[PDB]
Amino acid sequence: EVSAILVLTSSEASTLERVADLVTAHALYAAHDFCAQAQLAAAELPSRVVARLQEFAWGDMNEGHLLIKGLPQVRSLPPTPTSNVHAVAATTPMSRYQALINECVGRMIAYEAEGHGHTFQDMVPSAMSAHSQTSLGSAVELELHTEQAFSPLRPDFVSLACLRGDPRALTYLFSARQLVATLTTQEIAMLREPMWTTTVDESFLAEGRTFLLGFERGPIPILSGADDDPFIVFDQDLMRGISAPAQELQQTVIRAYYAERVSHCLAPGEMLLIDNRRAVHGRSIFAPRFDGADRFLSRSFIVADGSRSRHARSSFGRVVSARFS
Ligand SMILES: N[C@@H](CCCC[NH3+])C(=O)O
Ligand SMILES: N[C@@H](CCCC[NH3+])C(=O)O
Ligand SMILES: [Cl-]
Ligand SMILES: [Fe+2]
Repeated sequence: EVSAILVLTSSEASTLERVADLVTAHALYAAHDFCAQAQLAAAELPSRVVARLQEFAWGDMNEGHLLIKGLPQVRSLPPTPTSNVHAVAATTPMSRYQALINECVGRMIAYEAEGHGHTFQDMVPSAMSAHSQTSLGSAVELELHTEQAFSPLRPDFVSLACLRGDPRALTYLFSARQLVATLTTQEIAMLREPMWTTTVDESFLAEGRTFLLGFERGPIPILSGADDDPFIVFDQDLMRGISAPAQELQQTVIRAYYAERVSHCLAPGEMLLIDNRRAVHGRSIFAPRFDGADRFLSRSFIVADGSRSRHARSSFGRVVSARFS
């Protein structure tokens, strides 16, 4: 279903593989040096690839996402971890290919409250949180959402590199432009009004953790920005309308999503960039085995402007402190 596709040629993938050798710093323990090295090395990538990523990063009339095919094959992948605490993806050659493409688009960032602030987070099924609304779920559909809908420091892009896929695990994508095309002028206007409260994601909460902005946030609008290139903040599960029409309108958005969403099954060697301002995403049910061969994605986050989170970070740090989310 996915429209915006970048297919790397054999020669382009070989250049990416060679350029990755310029990124030598430890992704977890020297995250800033690692990301700065990727940003500099990204200048050595094929110009056709860099041009595509820069136009996607600018954002104007982009499709809400970019699917990249043809990344070099990951040859000695360790078993899929049964939890996200290990940060296994951050060691692989794919993580350096992911950083190179990411740093073309913008600045990599991590959040202390999400996957322990790991530069790359392991997106693997959990047996305990199989029926939960998190990146580690599987038995239930991961409902429609903006990544960190509750946070003003939410990423500009979500980067997903596939290490192991699952044929039943579909990624759903739905743009703010697809939404607006199905709505009336009145519905678009109400969506632009501050009528919905949000709460902090389950994955962000912890014992003794206090957020400067609280647990409950808003009311905020769902839509914003230009009429022809709208921005979206949505959370199917956690948004609550402040009025009866606002609640009905949240259901209208969900219905438009089920009717118009595009799907894609992430496969090894593929990378998906989601524009977190222009598109919302979801994930179907799948049946993991927890045998070490399950679906395994490497997730990272990108921001255009590192100065917006400077108050929340340490000097030469890539991690936003939990209380600032
Ligand atoms: N972004 C969440 C999943 C969506 C939850 C939406 N309230 C996670 O990584 O766990
Ligand atoms: N359970 C903690 C309090 C932490 C705050 C609630 N998450 C205690 O030892 O009193
Ligand atoms: Cl930010
Ligand atoms: Fe998510």
